Formats: sequence, structure tokens, C-alpha cells
Amino acid sequence: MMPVFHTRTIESILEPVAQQISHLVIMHEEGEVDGKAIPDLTAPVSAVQAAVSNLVRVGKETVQTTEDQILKRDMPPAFIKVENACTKLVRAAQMLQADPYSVPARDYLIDGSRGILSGTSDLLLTFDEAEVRKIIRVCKGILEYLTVAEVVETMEDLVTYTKNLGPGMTKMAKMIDERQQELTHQEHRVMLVNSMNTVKELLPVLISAMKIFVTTKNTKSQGIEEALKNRNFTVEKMSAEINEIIRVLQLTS
Amino acid sequence: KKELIESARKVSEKVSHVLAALQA
Repeated sequence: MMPVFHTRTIESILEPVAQQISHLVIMHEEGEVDGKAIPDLTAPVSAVQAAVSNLVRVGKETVQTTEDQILKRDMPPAFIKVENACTKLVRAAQMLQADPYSVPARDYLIDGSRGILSGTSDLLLTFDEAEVRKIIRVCKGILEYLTVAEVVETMEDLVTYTKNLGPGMTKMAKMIDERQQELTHQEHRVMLVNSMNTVKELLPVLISAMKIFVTTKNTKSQGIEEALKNRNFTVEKMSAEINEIIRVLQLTS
Repeated sequence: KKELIESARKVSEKVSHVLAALQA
């Protein structure tokens, strides 16, 4: 792949093999010479088939087990792409056994290798996409609840509301902390960490903004308009941040 | 799980081994 890989895990699995395909490209096809014999690939190529067979095994269980719908539609084509790519590798080994200098077979090696890595890439991005959708779900849930601070006019409720939004924040903070460590783009990690930090420190402020309101909302005096404008401003500010976080999570090259 | 990610790593390492035989 030309663009940097989306995450550290994907980079770890593909980057190295992608380099090899490049070396093989430079070597044989699209490079200096290529016909000087090619040992028997039957052994290793059989190993890929097995591996591929297992990957498709695991992936299919994943399909009939996940609740995500997109994952259910997106993963299956990857099995095929991979399975079909594997077919070319087997046909290539075969040809090579008949002729070590066969170029269409060499073309098949590169083609079959690319299909497997590409199809394995789609499988990991699909899976990754499904994971980010879990984080977003959490974020939108916090968004939905933040829109509830609007009511709350009693210390009792304010304490309840607090008892609920607290763990939400803690949960969103962990996911984004760990997801951030996986990004392969500096700027994206940075943007996320800042948004999350800005949100972590606005929590105590939202709670104070709320305590302020409930109090004045229970005191026959006090200028309620002010408390309102500010509590709302704090919610408007926490929301924008969280949407920024949602936006950044879906950023891909 | 991480089972999916592990089997994806094998296919990769098994393919790598294939290119390694091509001295690539």
C-alpha cells in the first residue's frame, strides 16, 4: 500500500509483506531480469492456502455473530477476494513447477500476493470500521444525555444526572485513549487527545454550572437568565468537542 | 476478539514466507 496504514496493528501485519512485494516487483516483474530459475513453491503456497482457509473460517463466524450490519455486508466480499487471490498463487506454483522461467506465473505470484494482502487489508479496515462505530455509539450516547442537562431543577436529580454522566465520561475517555495510541497519524492523535482533555476539564464546570442553576432555580431571587446561558454554553461547548471527536475518528486516507 | 486479527497475521506471515523463498 502507498498510503501509510491506518493503525499500528494493521501496519504491523501488512507493512513488512508490502515491502516484500515491492522487492519482488523490483526483482522480477518491472525490474532487472527475472528468469534465472524459481524453486518449488508447492510447500509454502500450501501453507498460505491453509492460513487463508482459517482466516475465512474465523471471519465467517464473525459475520454470523456480530450485531453490526455493515460488518455483515462488508466482510464477505473480502473472503472471496482473498480466496480467489489464493487460487492464483496455487496456479502459479503449478506453472512454476512445469517451468521455472514462466513469466505469466511470476505475474501470477505478484497478482496472487497482492490480492491476499489487499483482501486482508479490506478485512481489517472493515473490522476496524466496526470498532470505531462502537466508540461513536458511546459518544453519541453521551451527546444524547448531555441534551438532558437542560431539565434538572433539583439537587436530587442533579445528583442522579451526575451519577449517570460520570461513568459515561470515564468510558468514552478509555476508548479514545486507547484508540488514540493506535493511530498512525500524529495530527489525529493530537486532535483527539486535546478534545478529550478539553472535555475532561469541562465536566467539573458543567456540574458547577448546573449546581448554580438548581440553586438559583430554588431561590426566589437570583438572575436565572445568566445561569442558563452559561450552563447551555458549557453543554454547547462539550458537544462540539465530542462531535469533533466523532469527526476525527472517521478520518482516513 | 483478537482471533480475527491473529489469523490475518498468519496469512500474512505465510505469504511472506512464500516471497522469502523468492528471496524477496
